[PDB]
Amino acid sequence: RFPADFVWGAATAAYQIEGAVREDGRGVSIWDTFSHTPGKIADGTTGDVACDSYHRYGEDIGLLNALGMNAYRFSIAWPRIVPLGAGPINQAGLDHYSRMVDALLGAGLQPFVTLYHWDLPQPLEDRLGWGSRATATVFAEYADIVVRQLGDRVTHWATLNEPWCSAMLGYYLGVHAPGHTDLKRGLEASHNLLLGHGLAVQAMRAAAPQPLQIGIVLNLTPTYPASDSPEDVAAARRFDGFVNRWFLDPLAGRGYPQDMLDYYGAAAPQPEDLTQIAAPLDWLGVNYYERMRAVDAPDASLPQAQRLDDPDLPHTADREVYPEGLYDILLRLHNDYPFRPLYITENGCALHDEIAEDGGIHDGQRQAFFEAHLAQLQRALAAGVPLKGYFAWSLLDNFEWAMGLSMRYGICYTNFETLERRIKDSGYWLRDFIAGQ
Ligand SMILES: OC[C@H]1CNC[C@@H](O)[C@@H]1O
Ligand code: NA
Repeated sequence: RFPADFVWGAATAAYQIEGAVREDGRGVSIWDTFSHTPGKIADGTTGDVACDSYHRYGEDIGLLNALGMNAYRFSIAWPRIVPLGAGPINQAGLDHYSRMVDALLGAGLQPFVTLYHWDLPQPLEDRLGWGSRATATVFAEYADIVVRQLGDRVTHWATLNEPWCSAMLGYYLGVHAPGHTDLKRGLEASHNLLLGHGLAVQAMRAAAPQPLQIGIVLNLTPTYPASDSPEDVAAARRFDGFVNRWFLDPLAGRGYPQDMLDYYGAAAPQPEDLTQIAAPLDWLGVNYYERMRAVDAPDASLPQAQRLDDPDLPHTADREVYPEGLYDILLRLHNDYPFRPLYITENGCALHDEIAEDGGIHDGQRQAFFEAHLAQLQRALAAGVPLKGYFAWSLLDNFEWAMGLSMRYGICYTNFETLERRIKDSGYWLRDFIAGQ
């Protein structure tokens, strides 16, 4: 059993589900630009329509209610709120989210709002985006405006989702928007994301009409050397630094990890910033999908660490399944780092889901995925980890970034042609598991 007041939710992000990309004054985001660039998305799709949740968030609410959830993690689209990124507000964007928040509260669903889930306004990108310190400042101003208007009703806020992705996939590996490919630009982006976050936490506390519970959401990948050789151990530490400690340590008031500063060398970004980054948080969100079993790869791009596949583990449509990594990473946070309480702000999986002849979606491996990770959460809780909720990624099938509409993570199936949603078997399992609490 979980605590009686445990938060039980599902998660989405605005660009992945909303559609209506030009409606009601919305500006252009980097993902509008990126998905409309030939060859950036695997299947030729965009977020232009997606799940049409701009218009259909009522149906999404109906799903959450049918699942017996008590919370919904979703993001606010910065391009709807300040269409030019730096500039005037768009009250019609704020009013949309206001109505949505009221609909959620009316349904008994607590909103866990993400300010930034990757949809940087394009005019900011045109001035270097996360490569520019001014972007941090104006992110903080956006955070101020949203909290002034919604913070009477929404207490739980996350500044960023997965700054590692925004910086390293967006500016270093080039697979996410805006599609840059330079290490130094990636690392500069990571700094300005973190500064942005810190400036926003301060801004939000000053703007808020009541005390808030502010967090950040990080993807964390527990890393394990494939052997105990100095080479493989070092590769594990480098990957662990590249993904996890690079963000955890400055958030914790510890500066950037020195081993990584040494390794990155001249690519590393340029005390006062560090203080701001460490603005005290009320909680930390963990997004957990996979481990990294690392071998040294001296000829690879930094961090010169490659995955050693294990064919004996299960795999989904896109990842290796390793539930025990969730326990490991939570125990580490609890014992080694100062953030508390913690929320699992995402966990879930992608499969080749189809509507069967009976009308159901028989996604047994996703059911087994939830059951296995929830069992690891019970262990973590038994160890004293201060965990206060769990959000399944995703409420519904959606626009999965560079993989487009083709990679389905929902607990609900989305027919992208009709926009009809249907609960999958794993969604019914969650329903009935949550009810039994
Ligand atoms: O790839 C699965 C998910 C990982 N976390 C961020 C989400 O936007 C994404 O869909
Ligand atoms: Na498989």
